[PDB]
Amino acid sequence: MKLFFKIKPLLKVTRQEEEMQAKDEELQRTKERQQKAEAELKELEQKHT
Amino acid sequence: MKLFFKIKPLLKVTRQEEEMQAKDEELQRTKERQQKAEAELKELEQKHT
Repeated sequence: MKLFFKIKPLLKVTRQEEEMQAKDEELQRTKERQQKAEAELKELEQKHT
Repeated sequence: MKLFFKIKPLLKVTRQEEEMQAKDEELQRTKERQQKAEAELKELEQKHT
């Protein structure tokens, strides 16, 4: 029982995300990445010009 | 370190997102867009060089 105890925390979240939530989080991350990429691209284009 | 950098984002993120049916679709679209952006950026960088 002590074991379960120290261990009980490392557990989750992944399941919950899948049920939801996980997809939403992933989407958000992707969006952020895309935005960053776009910004970088714009900068690169300017530099190239 | 650059590697970790481009990569640091993909981390968390999914399966749930993909499933979401609407969410999943959105995620897929976002991913595609991101990929395209990345390709464009790479091309731009090469041109700049």
